[PDB]
Amino acid sequence: VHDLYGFPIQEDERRSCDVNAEREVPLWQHYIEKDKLPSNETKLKEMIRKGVPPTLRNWVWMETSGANKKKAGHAANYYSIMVKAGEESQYKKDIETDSTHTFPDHPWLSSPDGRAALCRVLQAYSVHNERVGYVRAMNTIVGLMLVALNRNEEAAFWLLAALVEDILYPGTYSRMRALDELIGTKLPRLQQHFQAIDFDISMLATDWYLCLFSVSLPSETVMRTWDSLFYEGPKILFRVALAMLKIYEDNMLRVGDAGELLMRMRNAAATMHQRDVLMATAFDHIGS
Repeated sequence: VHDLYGFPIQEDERRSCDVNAEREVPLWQHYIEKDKLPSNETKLKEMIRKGVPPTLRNWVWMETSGANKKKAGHAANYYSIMVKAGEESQYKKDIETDSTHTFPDHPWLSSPDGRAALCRVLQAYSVHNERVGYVRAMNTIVGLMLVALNRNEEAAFWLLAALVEDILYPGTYSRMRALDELIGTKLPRLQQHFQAIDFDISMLATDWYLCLFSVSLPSETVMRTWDSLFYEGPKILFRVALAMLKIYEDNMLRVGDAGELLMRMRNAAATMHQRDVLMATAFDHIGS
C-alpha cells in the first residue's frame, strides 16, 4: 500500500484525516478561487494548523514561506544559472552518493529523472549559498519538497532558500534546550525515565530537527508539520517533537534501555499516521 505521495507504507487513522481534510475543502476553495489567502491572520493560522489541502501546498507554502518574494527579487533565469553553476559544486559527488540510500522505494524519486532533479536543486542551492553549501539532511527535505510541489524543481529551490535563509535560525546546517525543558515540565514521568536509563533525547530528535521529520514520519504527517513550519516558524519543530513524546509516553515508560527506547520510538514515529492528532496535540496548551 502507498500513501498520497506514492511512498509505500491505522487505516482508520488515515481515513479520519482524509475525511477531516474534506471538511475544509470548501473553505480553501473559496480562497484559491479568489487567488488570495485570508486577510485575517488568526483565521489563516487556524486553517493552516488544520492542514493545507495537498493540491494547494505549492500555492500556500510558496507564499507563506516567503519563497515567492525571494524568487521575485532575483532575475527569471537565476535558478537555471545556479543549476549550471552547480554542475561544478564541491558537493556534487556527496549529493549524488547521499542518494544511494535515501528514498529507496519512492517510484519517482528513485527513478533516474527523480535523482537528477533532486541533484539539480541541491547542487544549485550549494553554489547559491556557499556558506551553507550542502549537508545530508537537505537531501530528504528536498526530496519531499519535490514530491509535495508536483516535481517543480525551481519551486523546491526557492522553498529551500526560504527555509534555510529566513525560517530556520542561521547556523542550523553548520558544523533541544526547549524540548528537554518541555519534557521536564509537561512530561515529568518521562524525564525521570530518561534520566534513569541515561537516554539523551538528542539521539532521537536530532534527525527530527535537522531533517524536519522527513526521515522519521509518514510523508503526509510530515507535510502537516511543514504547513505550520512555513507559516509560524521553527518553534513548530519542538512543539511537534514534544507532541510525539506525549503521544508515545506510555509506550516509552515501559522500556528500560536507552538503545531499545530509541529503536522503539523510531518505529513508533515511522507509523505516526494520525496527522490530525499530532498537530492538535502540538498546539494543545495543556500544561500552560
